[PDB]
Amino acid sequence: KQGPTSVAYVEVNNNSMLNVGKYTLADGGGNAFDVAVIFAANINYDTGTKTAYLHFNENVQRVLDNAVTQIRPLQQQGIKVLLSVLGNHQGAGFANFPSQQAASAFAKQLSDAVAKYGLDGVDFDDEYAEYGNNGTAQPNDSSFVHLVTALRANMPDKIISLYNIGPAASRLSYGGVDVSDKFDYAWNPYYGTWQVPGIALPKAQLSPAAVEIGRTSRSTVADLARRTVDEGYGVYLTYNLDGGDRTADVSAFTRELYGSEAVRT
Amino acid sequence: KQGPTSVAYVEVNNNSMLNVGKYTLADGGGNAFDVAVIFAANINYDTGTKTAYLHFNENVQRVLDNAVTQIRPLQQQGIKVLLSVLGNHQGAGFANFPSQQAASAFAKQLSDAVAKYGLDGVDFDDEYAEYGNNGTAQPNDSSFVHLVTALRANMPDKIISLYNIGPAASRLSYGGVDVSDKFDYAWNPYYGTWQVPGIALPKAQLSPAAVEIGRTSRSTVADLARRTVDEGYGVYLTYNLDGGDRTADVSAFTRELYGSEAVRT
Repeated sequence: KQGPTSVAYVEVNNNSMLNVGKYTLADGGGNAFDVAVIFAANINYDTGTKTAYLHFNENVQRVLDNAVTQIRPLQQQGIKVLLSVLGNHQGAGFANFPSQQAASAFAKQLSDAVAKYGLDGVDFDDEYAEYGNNGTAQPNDSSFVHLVTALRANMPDKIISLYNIGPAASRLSYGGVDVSDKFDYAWNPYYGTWQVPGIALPKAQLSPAAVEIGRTSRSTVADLARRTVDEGYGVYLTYNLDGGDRTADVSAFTRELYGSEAVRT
Repeated sequence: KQGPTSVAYVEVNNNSMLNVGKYTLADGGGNAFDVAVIFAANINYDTGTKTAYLHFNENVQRVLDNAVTQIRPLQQQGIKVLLSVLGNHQGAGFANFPSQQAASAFAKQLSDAVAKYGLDGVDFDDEYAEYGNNGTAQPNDSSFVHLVTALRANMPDKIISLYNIGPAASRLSYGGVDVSDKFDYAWNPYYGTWQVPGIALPKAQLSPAAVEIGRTSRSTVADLARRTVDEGYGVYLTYNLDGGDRTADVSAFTRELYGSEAVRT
């Protein structure tokens, strides 16, 4: 198995994390997917105390509580498992924590969950935060820097990634500190398109291609996988693998990334 | 019961539409809520044929199929029931239909569902469409105008509303036709804030206030309800009523809108 790291996002409200493990390379026998992401936990906002807090809906909680059966098998098979976090429409986002302390306390919340559930990392998706809702503040220039810096420190050995989207994505440097090097991956959030993330990570850690399995055309899936290889990028983001027979969709990119079609079990 | 029309959005993936009916005015005995919205159906995109189509997840389908038990009781009690539609991250939105025909065919899809399930109208939420995803086109100036014009015609007697947000919201006039007068309501999409929609509807048809039940502070819920009355607006948007005991949250706005506290049954 030689080739770009492929990622699979799974919407746990509707599908099992286990499906990520059913796809292997017909030739290699290796995993078709290298990283699986639990989509997604939330950053809620308590209007009473004006504080953000981490929240798991019952579906996310359910998979976490069943790590032995929902996550362990993936990890034993070699697949890393991250927990994605996104701001709801409550007004709290990754770019509007009022201070290092506010930012640091939430970082601690993320670490304690990773440690507790034995996850391999955290993924940031500043997509629907809706800054200003419920009296929250608009983005500032230090919130994200404080957040990431604190998170990297709490867990120096785990993966921290981010979708290249939203306010937070463009606020990577505050004062004289740039947190770009603190991330392990960055991916294009626009499915079915090619868009090189503007963040300073080496090509091996970037995913300009993004596809939605079962939605984006197979021809487009294959062209973006080929383009990833041609241009020398080392990551290929995939989104929304469900429980149906997606073998053709998967093969569309494994042929290009690893010169092998895929097989479902 | 005299006062602004209050609206309740219910996320059917997690809660019953029926809860909207459990709240009545302690004094009046009238409904605490006048309009209930099923949140939400989707506008999907078929990349094979490059056409948008209406999609109901199993939860939305489940409530529609059970109209006799999930919707009828609300309507018999006097509550109107709308179906909200939103563009996924598939690339198809209300502002990017390639022609009157494309726009008209989807309008027909919405009408046939309203007619089939005996709904009282459609609500447009151009919030997460992600124009350009999967090869779709960016917004244009006629898509929405064609869409609404066609929809109003198919169902001249039903409610058509929209959240004041996204590309579509600002593309209300194409050529010499303005569709603002074709809408019955327009609401602020930003929870916990006051923001008068910029669309040309009379105050009686506008909701500058928007709150999320159980999230936005009760004091803010009460202040925005009072402000609605002070300034003479006739609608008050509420979002995400669940199955818990939200009596205090509800009363926070009924006291202001109708001079009565609410009661749950």
